[PDB]
Amino acid sequence: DTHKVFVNRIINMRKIKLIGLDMDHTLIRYNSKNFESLVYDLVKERLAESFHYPEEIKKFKFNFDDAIRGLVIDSKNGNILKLSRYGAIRLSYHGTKQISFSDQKKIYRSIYVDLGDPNYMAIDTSFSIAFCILYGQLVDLKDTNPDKMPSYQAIAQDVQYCVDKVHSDGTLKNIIIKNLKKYVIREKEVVEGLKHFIRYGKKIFILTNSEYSYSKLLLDYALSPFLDKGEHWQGLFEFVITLANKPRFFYDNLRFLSVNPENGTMTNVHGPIVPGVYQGGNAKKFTEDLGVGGDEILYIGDHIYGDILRLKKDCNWRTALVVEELGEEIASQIRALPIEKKIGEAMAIKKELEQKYVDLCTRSIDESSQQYDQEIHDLQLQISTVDLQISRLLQEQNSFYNPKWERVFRAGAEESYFAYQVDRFACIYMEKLSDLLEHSPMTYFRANRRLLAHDIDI
Amino acid sequence: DTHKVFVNRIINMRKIKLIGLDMDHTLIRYNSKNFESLVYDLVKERLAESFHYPEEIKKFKFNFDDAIRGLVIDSKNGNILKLSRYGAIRLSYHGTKQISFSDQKKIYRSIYVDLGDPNYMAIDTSFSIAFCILYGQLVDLKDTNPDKMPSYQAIAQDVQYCVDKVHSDGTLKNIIIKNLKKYVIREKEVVEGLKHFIRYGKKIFILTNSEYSYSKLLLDYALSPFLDKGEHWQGLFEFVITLANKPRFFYDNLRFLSVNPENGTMTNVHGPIVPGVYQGGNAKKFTEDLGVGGDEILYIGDHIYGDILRLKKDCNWRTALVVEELGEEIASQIRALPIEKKIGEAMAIKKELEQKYVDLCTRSIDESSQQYDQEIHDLQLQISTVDLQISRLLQEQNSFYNPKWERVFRAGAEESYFAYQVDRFACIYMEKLSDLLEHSPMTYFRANRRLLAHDIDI
Amino acid sequence: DTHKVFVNRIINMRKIKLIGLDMDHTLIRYNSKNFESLVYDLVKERLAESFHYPEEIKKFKFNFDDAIRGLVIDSKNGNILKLSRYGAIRLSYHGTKQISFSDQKKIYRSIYVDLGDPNYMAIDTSFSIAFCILYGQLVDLKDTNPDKMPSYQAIAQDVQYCVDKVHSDGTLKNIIIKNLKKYVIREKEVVEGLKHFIRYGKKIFILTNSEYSYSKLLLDYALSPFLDKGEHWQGLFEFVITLANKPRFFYDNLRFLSVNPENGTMTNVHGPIVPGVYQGGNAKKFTEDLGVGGDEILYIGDHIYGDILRLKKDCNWRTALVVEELGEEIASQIRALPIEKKIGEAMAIKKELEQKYVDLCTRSIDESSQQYDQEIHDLQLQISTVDLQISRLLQEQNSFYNPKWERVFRAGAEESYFAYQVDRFACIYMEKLSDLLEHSPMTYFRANRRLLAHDIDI
Amino acid sequence: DTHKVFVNRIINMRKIKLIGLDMDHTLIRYNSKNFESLVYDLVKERLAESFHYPEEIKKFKFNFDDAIRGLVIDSKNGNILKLSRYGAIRLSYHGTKQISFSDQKKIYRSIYVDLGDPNYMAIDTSFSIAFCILYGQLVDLKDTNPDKMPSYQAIAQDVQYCVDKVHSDGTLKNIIIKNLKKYVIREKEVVEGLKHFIRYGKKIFILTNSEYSYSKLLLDYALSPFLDKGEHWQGLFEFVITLANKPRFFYDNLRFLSVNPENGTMTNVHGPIVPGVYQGGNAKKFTEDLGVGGDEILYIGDHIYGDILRLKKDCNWRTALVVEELGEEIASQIRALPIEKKIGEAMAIKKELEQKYVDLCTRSIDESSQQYDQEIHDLQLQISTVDLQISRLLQEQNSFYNPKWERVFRAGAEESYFAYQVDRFACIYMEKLSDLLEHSPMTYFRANRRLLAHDIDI
Repeated sequence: DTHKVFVNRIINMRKIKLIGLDMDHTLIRYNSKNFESLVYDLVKERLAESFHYPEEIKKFKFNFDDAIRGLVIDSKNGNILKLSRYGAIRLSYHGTKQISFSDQKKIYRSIYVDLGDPNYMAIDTSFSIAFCILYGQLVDLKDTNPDKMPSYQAIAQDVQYCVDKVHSDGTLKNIIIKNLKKYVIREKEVVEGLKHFIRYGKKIFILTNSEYSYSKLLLDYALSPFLDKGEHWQGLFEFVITLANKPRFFYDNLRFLSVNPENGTMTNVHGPIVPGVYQGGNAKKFTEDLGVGGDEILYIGDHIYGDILRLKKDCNWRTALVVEELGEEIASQIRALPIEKKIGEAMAIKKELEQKYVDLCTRSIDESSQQYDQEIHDLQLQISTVDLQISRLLQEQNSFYNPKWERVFRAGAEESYFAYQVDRFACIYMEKLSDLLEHSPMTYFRANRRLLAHDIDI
Repeated sequence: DTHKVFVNRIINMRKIKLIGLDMDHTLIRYNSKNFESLVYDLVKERLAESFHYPEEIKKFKFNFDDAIRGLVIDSKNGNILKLSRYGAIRLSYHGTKQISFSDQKKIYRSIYVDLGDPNYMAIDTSFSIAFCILYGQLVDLKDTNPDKMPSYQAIAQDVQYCVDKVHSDGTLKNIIIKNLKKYVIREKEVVEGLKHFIRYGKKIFILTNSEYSYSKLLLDYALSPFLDKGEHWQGLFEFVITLANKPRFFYDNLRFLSVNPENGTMTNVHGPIVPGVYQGGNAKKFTEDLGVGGDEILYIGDHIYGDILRLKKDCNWRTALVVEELGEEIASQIRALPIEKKIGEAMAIKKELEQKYVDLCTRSIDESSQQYDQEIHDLQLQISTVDLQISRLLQEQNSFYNPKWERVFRAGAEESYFAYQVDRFACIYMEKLSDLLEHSPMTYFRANRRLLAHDIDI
Repeated sequence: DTHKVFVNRIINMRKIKLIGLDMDHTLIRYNSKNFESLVYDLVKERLAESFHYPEEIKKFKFNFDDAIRGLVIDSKNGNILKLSRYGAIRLSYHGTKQISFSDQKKIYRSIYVDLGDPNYMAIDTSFSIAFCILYGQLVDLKDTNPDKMPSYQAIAQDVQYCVDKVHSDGTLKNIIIKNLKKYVIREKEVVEGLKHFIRYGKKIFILTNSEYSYSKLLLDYALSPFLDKGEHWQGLFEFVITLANKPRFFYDNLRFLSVNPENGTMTNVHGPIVPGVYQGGNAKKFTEDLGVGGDEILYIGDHIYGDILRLKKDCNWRTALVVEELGEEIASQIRALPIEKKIGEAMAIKKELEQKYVDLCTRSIDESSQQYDQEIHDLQLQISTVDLQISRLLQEQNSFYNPKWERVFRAGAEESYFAYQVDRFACIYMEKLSDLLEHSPMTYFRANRRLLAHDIDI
Repeated sequence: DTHKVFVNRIINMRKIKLIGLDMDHTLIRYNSKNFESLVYDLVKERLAESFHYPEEIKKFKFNFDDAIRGLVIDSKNGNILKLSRYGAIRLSYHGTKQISFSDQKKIYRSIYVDLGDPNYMAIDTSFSIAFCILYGQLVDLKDTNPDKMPSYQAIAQDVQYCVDKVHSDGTLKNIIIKNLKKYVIREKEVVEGLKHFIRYGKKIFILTNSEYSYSKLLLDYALSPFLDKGEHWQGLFEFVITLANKPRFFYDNLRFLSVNPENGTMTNVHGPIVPGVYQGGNAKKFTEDLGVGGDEILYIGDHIYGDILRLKKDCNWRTALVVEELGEEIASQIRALPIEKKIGEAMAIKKELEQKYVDLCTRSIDESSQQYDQEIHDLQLQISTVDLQISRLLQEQNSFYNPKWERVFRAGAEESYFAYQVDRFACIYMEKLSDLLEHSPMTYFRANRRLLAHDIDI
């Protein structure tokens, strides 16, 4: 609404003794439109280079609006669909052309789907958008000459491989590191917030999925500029884990490696870790060595990037999420505020106009028998009129959001699959890290009561 | 709240052409306290009869309040626990003695659990309460002399077998059929409601898990009394499926059997079914033969009794649920209405009293440095006072609910696991079938908008 | 070899008190070539009738040799492949055109596959052959105009549905019942064998997946003719279960129904079953009521028709299998007996010719250094000659078996996936039921010792 | 038998361009009796130290014969059992006291088990024996005072944790490194064999799960002594991977780290790996960088140590296994050679003595009717006599093997679960690595034909 930190589960900032931050996308903000466009290009490129896809793909035009965050795709049928909170298909596309409610139903023999079925891709990653947009064009081309390109599920895997390789390959980090200004966006409020929480005995640490050599470059560029004379960015973090292999870092058991800030060389760890630079590791050992409880640790990330059930049951420490798209969602809803009120009132006028439609319709066969024959036919059109207006209003309201997929947190009336992932995974969430740091490091974040249908409100 | 039908998903009663009713517990109401007590006795009996459990169990006193609906038990550790909407253990018991947050955490190595792990029993059945209460006493005895009784998971299976046998055995149906007055509770409103929906071209049908011979006895006793001269209860239902094997009836493919209302004898079906009595069957064939769409069929039951995912994805027709316990929940909340307001106001007084605690606490080290040393120590006690009151108030509020497990739909602040099952499984739910029939058979049930944390309310 | 009953696990016929027989294909033999051709036609027909597949399929010519028993198909890629004992792909086909070792490897990223992956169909049914042959042609047509036909996995499901419907539909049973002479093959030895085992206190019972009305027709035609005056076929069986729903009949819990031999009408069972006609049921209750142990019951079937693990762990009574194709396998091996000896000797001649190739090859660099340069080049061709002969011989040996898939029990040198299913599922197996009855009903079937590689033979 | 290398699947040593060796237990032999005893002690110790188990365990006497390789234990019931090739329980123990066939059957409701059920531990590790022996004593103590020790499955996990910690802790490696003579056993034949294969263009590499610092110590001690002047052990290996994290090393994607042989420090890899010391890694990248095919790589290990299906389907390169216990198995069978012949002949004498028992038994009711009443009663005792002898002989034969669990590769008549794991996982296997190196590095290992029951032998 009009706040900065949205709460899902209670969390006392006074009890938190350490805060973990995902360097990329959480601690260091990026230009979503550019970063995505870059990955899309690199991947679109590598495909026709190491997989020899048809050259036509080289001429694929990227459109950022072609996809929205939180979409799910099934590599089997080469489809992309917006799922509801319970897996119900709100709207689907095969490639780029929408699928009729009819064809969808006949295809999935149900309005629901089974995310347990690995044939679907429901993981929240920082490259979903690009992936979705590309995969869409990549299936259209496939439908044309299906003999030249692999199968729908094959393409999906290939794209995933490229997206993956380009990330560990070095291709991506290089293009950006040599353009820190087109891709990364800075803000002093972040360095100020960190300093604020530090002044409260709170120890900050970061865990990235990038090499130290590269991390030292981004951090320096994105932080140093805002420090005072004599200060160093490395004095902001008590710990910094590089090539953390984030997903598994939380629930796995991969070993740590002490990193020499100077050379960059490393040596195996033979005891409890201590303030400094490390590589790899796992949350279990980290929490242990620091002599604290998981509930005394809060980690903030940009994308779930994994299975919520295992992440929450196997890790044990508090988790928050920063959702960038939240900026546009809130903005669009505020913009549609007036249109919302209009459908609302138009609705009430249709509700009582219908409430009376039955009152005199039941009476027509509950006490009498044929008397209002023309009476009902009067409200029957008087309702088809107001309902026609509501149709148009709902249409205007759509113009305020992504025309192809509507809003991110909504799957029609109910919340979207992504809205559910956030609710389950993050106890707290906001548009950008800065919002959280803006508050008092000793704030007690409470949640608003849900209130069930059978509950009485006061 | 102050309504009869609670809505979870939109459903237009004008589009529904057929309504299915679960005979036992939905169409025919029972005395939960008695019916449960009976099953508990029969099962407690059969155990020491076919399994030779220690005679001590014969002296087990049944207490209806020892369990609440929607609990989950893990046969492995012989524990019973109240799970939240996302599997977090709100409170657990090993046998009958509560488990400390500490011991729970060390036992489950997490505050969450994996319902996918078959070692847990999370199915909503009409015998859960009794089962829970018995299983509890059955583990206490086990802990005493663990050499005489099977393992925790063994006991669980045994109990399930007895509960099952006693149901198909005939033991249960007989005790009740010979006491239709101690166990079953009647109400003319039901027969009136049925007649009402029938007068609107709506075809009602029922599917029970009992033999016809027995069904004809309950129906006659529970319905006939309220009909007019010349009327027969069999004229209320277009179809009646006996020994439907409910769970699988919806998603399986078991074949139908035409039943002769007179003899009770049967013959295989060799074509589309037609109005009358049948046995077994499956929803797929039933929907087909009637030439209608699944969405044009509404089935109302008393307990989910199965896996929600498969039931909803594999069946396809609308489903509502009647939750009896809802009567006491609403009643208790209304009773605690005044106490609720008190913690509420006591909270606001603690909120701003804390809001100012930081305002002058941060200032103590944000602009100054040691000046309000005694100032803060004044509000620190003034807050420990109001918080102490809130503690007592929350205590009084508990007295209004089941002392051992709190409310059914709540797992602390958030909804309970059962509240989630209802939300996902039923588009509509109410305390008793009668509530639904009280409305207009051409009612359009709409749901209230959820509203997310980041949503702005008008 | 030269025996009738092949043993996999020890079984004492003196301990067996009851023998169960699968009516179709086990007790009553059929003309595999015709029965398959019929199903193929019916299914090929229904598709273009209820699914509207392209009319071209109506002109599909059936070839019985296009498939062999025990093949596996993956509905995903529309492929059919012959798996080894451990899931290694011995040879694969996409539609009808073989796949190169190279393309196979790149497609499955391994020479093995995961039968746990439901995308594969590895169930041994009595319609696999036809299904395979049709599915092959059904994918070829698909590749031509992929826009008109469903997806590879869709087609597979459709075919399965038709194969299924045509079986419960009545279409199949009717064509045959009106041609018992073109489809069914009789033999008095069966009626004599039954009478023989009966004379030894052994109770025979049958469980079919067909209606009684139809069973009474086949049994009468296939048995009565061989009885003596005053005898009746119904006097051969102590029990006869109809519409047994075989697969689940063994491990499920479906209830029994007493069947009136005259009318055909039925009534629910309210106690232990007794000699006579029943419908449905489950092995658990059957074994119980008869007061015997599972190990005292032997069931003989024609196809595994299910999951071996569950069938063997959840059922508990002895199981044998009758494999019709065994007739041609043995026949072909005997026919290739002489060719086998030739590759064998040609092998020994290549073995020692190679044994000496290294002896003088290692010596060329183990004690000396370049001396037999031309010496080795002499045996190098003398080996490429004998190896060329062996190549041709192996070629001649193939002509003795199915040219497209080789033998049923072999996947190259090692046994085939099907050979493994038989080994695990049946303790005893033979070409036809008659073979078993030919032996003494009090025979003790022993198995030959396996003998491991590191074992010393005497 | 009388050979050194036992073959399961064909493998041409001429095609193999690289051979991987597991350093511990494969390349460097150990004193199984001592190494196990050590682990048992360390683990028995750590338990009462970090888990505070009852001090009584400190007095537990280790017995090496209490367990045999290839056993399976189910943490749930705290049982240890010897499974057959298909999961059938040949013999089980709850703690230390055997379980009757009767109690076993009632406990597992079947003679089979489901290894897919994670409640079982079926992984072949180098610490199974010790683990089994300890776990047994650890459940006996539990049964005494079940209130002091965790649950059966808890204990199992604890033991696994200690076994694991003690391995990564350093506790184990230290005790041994300071006693390389009590634990490790050397043999020059190994260094000679390596040199032999190297002289044939074959590149050897090793991958251990230990740190380099420690590896350099064992290798030097176990190899250097056998080299010629000027030679170094590091000249025997083209590659050496340390802390390979073996299990996942084959199918995972963990990254490599170049290791500085001198300092021991490391640096991330930014290109194809090259001859030298590395840490971590994965088979996929390794095979790629070397520009060879998986089938051109052979890895020899001491224990499967993982899931065979994933290891074989996800890795792709050839695998052999060295089974130490094979030394005693072969030895014992040779020792029982004469006793074997005796039961064999005693069997034949019982076979024909039974063959004639039926011949004159059937005749007693196949042509006559009561005539040999006393005749049969003569052979009935003459058979109970020879069968009594066979009973004693089988008894003498057992004395030649582990009295508690019989042989490792046998589960009664058929092969054991472990025999199956070897057959499926290793294409080749032998008692010790040395055996393989004794052969010509350009040997073509062929397998003996299996031969099915219905096969005719020449």
